[PDB]
Amino acid sequence: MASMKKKGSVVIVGRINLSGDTAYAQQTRGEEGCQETSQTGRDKNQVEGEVQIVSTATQTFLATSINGVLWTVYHGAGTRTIASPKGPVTQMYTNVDKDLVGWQAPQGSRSLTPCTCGSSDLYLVTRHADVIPVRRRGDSRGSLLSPRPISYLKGSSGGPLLCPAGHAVGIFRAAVSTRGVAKAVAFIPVESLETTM
Ligand SMILES: COc1ccc2nc(C)c(O[C@@H]3C[C@H]4C(=O)N[C@]5(C(=O)NS(=O)(=O)C6(C)CC6)C[C@H]5/C=C\CCCCC[C@H](NC(=O)OC(C)(C)C)C(=O)N4C3)nc2c1
Ligand SMILES: [Zn+2]
Repeated sequence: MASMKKKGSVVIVGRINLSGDTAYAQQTRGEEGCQETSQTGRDKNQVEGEVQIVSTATQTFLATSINGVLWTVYHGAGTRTIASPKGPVTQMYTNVDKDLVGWQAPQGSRSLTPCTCGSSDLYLVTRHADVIPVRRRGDSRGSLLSPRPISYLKGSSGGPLLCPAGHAVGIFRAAVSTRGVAKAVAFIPVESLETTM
C-alpha cells in the first residue's frame, strides 16, 4: 500500500495555432518539463487558443475547447486530472462509452461554438496543423476527400472537426482503416458533448 504510485496529470505541451491565415503547431513545453508538470499537476504556463496539444507520461494527443470545456478522448486521458496553475483539476465530465472526457477550460483558452449549420462539408485539424477536408457521412462518421496513411492521423484524437464557418461539429475519436489507409474517421458529435453537459 505505502508504495502505490499515483498517475500523473495530463499536461498541455503546445497548441495548434488557428488565429491567422496559416495553421501551425507550437510547442510550449519540452519533454522534461512535461514530466515534472505531470507529477506535480502545477502548470503555470500561459494557455492560448482553441486546440491544445496534450501529453501524459506515455501518450500525446489533442484537446479542444467547446462551450468553456476542454474536451478530449478517454482512450488518451483515462480518468486523469489536468495540470493547472493551482494544481491538478479533476475531470468534470467522464464518459467511457463515448470515449469522452472534459475539464473546465483553462484560463486564457478560447472556445469553439457548437455548429448549428446542418452542413456536411467539414474540416479535420491534426496535431501537425494539417486541415483535412472531410465529407460528413453519418451522425458520427466522415470520409477523407484524400485518404491518408493512419500514421498521418495518429496523435490527433481529441482534435476538432469544424464546419466551413469554423464551428465545432465533433471531436476526432478513431480512424477507419483499410490496409493501413484511413479513408474515413469517426468522431464524437458536438450534440453528444452538449447532452453530456
Ligand atoms: C480505454 O477506454 C476506451 C473507451 C472508448 C474507446 N473508443 C474507441 C474508438 C477506441 O479506439 C482505439 C483508440 C482509437 C485511436 O487510435 N484514435 C486515434 C488517435 O490518434 N489516438 S492517439 O492520439 O494516437 C492515442 C492512442 C491517444 C494517444 C484517432 C486515431 C489515429 C490513427 C489510427 C491508428 C490505428 C487505430 C485505429 C482504430 N480504429 C477503430 O477502432 O475504428 C473503429 C471504426 C472504431 C473500429 C482507432 O482509431 N482507435 C482504437 N479506444 C477506446 C478506449
Ligand atoms: Zn457551422
